Amino acid sequence: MENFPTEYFLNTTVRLLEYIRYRDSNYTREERIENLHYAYNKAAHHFAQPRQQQLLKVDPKRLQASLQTIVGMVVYSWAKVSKECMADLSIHYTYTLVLEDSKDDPYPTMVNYFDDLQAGREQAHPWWALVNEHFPNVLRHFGPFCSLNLIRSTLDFFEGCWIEQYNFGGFPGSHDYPQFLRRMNGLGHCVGASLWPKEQFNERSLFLEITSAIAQMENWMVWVNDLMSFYKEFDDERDQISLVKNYVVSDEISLHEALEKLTQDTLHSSKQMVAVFSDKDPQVMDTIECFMHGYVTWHLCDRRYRLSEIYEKVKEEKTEDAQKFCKFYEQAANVGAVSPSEWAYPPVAQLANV
Amino acid sequence: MENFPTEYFLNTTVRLLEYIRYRDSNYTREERIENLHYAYNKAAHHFAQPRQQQLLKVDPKRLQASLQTIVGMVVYSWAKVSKECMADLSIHYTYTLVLEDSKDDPYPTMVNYFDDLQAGREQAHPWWALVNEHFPNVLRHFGPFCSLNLIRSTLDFFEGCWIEQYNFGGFPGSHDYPQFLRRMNGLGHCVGASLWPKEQFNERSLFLEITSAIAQMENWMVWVNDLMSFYKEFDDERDQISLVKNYVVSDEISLHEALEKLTQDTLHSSKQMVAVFSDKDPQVMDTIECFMHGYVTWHLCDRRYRLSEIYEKVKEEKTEDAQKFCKFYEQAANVGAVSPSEWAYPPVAQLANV
Repeated sequence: MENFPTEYFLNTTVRLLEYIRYRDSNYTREERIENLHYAYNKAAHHFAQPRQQQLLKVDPKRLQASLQTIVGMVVYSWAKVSKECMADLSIHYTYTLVLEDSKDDPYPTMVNYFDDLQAGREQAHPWWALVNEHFPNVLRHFGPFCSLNLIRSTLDFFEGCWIEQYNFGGFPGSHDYPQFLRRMNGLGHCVGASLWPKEQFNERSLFLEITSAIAQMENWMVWVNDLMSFYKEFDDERDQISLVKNYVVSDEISLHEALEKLTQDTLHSSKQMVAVFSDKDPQVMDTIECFMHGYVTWHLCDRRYRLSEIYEKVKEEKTEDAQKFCKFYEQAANVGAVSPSEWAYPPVAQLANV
Repeated sequence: MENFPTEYFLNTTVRLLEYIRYRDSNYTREERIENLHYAYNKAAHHFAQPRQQQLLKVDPKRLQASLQTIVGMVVYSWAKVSKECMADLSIHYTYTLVLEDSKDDPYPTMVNYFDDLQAGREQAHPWWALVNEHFPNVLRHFGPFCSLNLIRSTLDFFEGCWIEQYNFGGFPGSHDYPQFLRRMNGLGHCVGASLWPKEQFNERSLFLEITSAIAQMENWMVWVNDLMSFYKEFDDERDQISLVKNYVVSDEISLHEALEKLTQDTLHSSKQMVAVFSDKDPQVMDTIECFMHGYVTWHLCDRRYRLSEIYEKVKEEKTEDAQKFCKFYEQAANVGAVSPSEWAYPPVAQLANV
C-alpha cells in the first residue's frame, strides 16, 4: 500500500486508548516540567563530563535530541518513581538509544568480553565501559531481582544493535525471526523491571506481580511503540528493518497483513493488561496504568513521531474515530505539550565546553 | 484428561520425525560410545575435584544421573563438533541442569551481583562462582558473537530457575507468561549458538545463517523437549509447572487444547526449519539436521522420558501411526540404545574420594 491507512490507524489508536482506560490524572503540567528539568539537568551534566564526551561517539545535536526524547519518555511514563530515579533511568535509556547510532562492528571489541568481565578489567568497547561504570546509579534503586532483569535486557539490547547493523529482515520463511529481533532490542525486561523501585515496592512480597508485569509489559511496550511509530516509518526509505517490515519479509505477507498482525497483538495485549492487574495490588495497577498512559502521551506529544500531522488532517472530520482520536490527542497536549525551553537547558554542548 | 492421548501423541511424533526428515546417518554406535566416554570422562573428573564437590550442593546420585543424561544429549545432538567441545559443553549443561535442584532463595546471593561482577570479585552464589570460573573452557570454542549468546542465555536461565522456585503457572489471563518463562529457562540461545565452533564455522561469514538458526532453533528445541516430555509428566504431581500446564492456567483452556497448541507450534517450527535451511550452506544444514535428529534420538533412548513404555504398548498395533512410530523408535535404539556400563565409569563419587 502507498497511501497511509489513516482510517484503520485511527480506529486502532482509539481502541488502544479505550482498552487501557486512557484518562486524565493528577500528574500536572507543572509537575512534569519540574521532573523534566530535574532529570534533564542531572543527565546533561553527566554527558557533559570529559570522559563521557570522549568515549561516547555521537554527534552533539543528535545527543541533545536523544537526551530530550528519553527524558520525556521517562518522566511521563515512570510517573510514580523519585526524581533521582527518573534522572538515572534517563541517563541509562539515553545510552541505549545512542548506541543505535554506531555503525562500528562490535566483533573486535567483543573478542575478550567475558575474560575482561570475569577479571574486572575495563571493557574494550567504549559504550560498555561507560554503561557498566554508570550502571550502579541505576541499580541502587532496585532489588537484586529487578536489577538482574535490567542487566540482562541491556546485554540483549547490545546484541540487538549488533544484529541491526546487518540491516537483515530475516530469511523468507523464518517466521520466528521478527519477534526474536524485536525482543532482543526492545529492552522489555529493562523497562518492565525498572518500574519497581525498592523504595516503593517490596520485590519479594510482590515477586509474582512484578514477574508477571515484566512478561506482559515487555510485549505491550514494544508493540505500542511499533504501532505509534508506523506513521513516521511509512515513507522512510531509510528505515528498512522494523517489526512490521520484517513480518513482511520473513512471513511473506503484505504490509497490510503485517500491520493487522501488529494491531491484533497490541489490542489483545492491552486487553489482557487490564484484565490481569485491575483487581491486583492497587499500587501495582497504578504504576502499570500510569506507565501505559504516560507512554502513550509521550508518543502523542513528541515531535519525532509526528502524530501532530494525523491530528491536523482529521480534526474536522465527523467520523466517530477521528473525533475520539482528536479528543484523546487534545488531552495529551493539555498536560504533555511542553516547549523544551521550559526544561531542556542549557544544552549539553554548552556544559561540555565550560 | 485421565488417559494418555496416546494415539494423538503417536501421530504428532510421527509427523514430527517425518517433517525433520528423520533417517539413518553415518554416526555409528561405536562412534557414539567413543564420544560418550570421552565427554563423560572429562566431566566426571571435573565434578570430582574438591572445589566442585564443595560448592556444588547436589545429591551424589542426582549428580551422577544428571551428568549421564546431559553427556548423552550433547554427544547425540552436537554430532559434528570435536570431542573436547562435546566434553566442555557437557560440563556446562550439567551445571545448568543441576541448578534446577536448588531450593535456596537467590535473593541474598544476588544483592551485590553487579558490583562484584564489575570489580572482578568471586560471586556470592556458589553456582555462579563455579560456572563463571569454568566458562572460558566453553567459550574458547566460539567466536565473540556466539559466546555472547551463550552468556546471555545462561544468565536468563539463572533468572529462570529463580522464578521456577515460586512454582507459579501465571495469573489467569496472563497470556504472555507461559512462553516468557519457557524462553527464560530454555537455554535456547545457548544451544543454538553452541552449534557453531569457530574451528568449523566462520561466525562473520555465516552471521546471518547462524543468527537465523539461533532464532528458529530456540523454539524448536524447547517445544520438542516439552512434547517428548509430555509423557513422563502426564502423571507427575511433582512437575506442577510446565509450558503445557502453564498454558492451561494462564490461557484458561483445557489440557488438550494446551497440548494441541504445543503440537501446532512444534510441527510448524519443524516445517519452517527445513524450508529455510535445506537450500542454504550445506555444512550449516548438516549441523542443524544432525542436531534435530540427535535431539530426537536422545529423547527416544533416555530412560528419563520412558518412551520405551509407549513402544511396548503399541508395537503390535497395525495402525499406520503406531507402526511408523515403532520403526523410527527401533531406528533410534539401533544406534542410541547403549548401556551406561559401556561409557559412564567410574562413578563421579568414586573419583571424588580418591
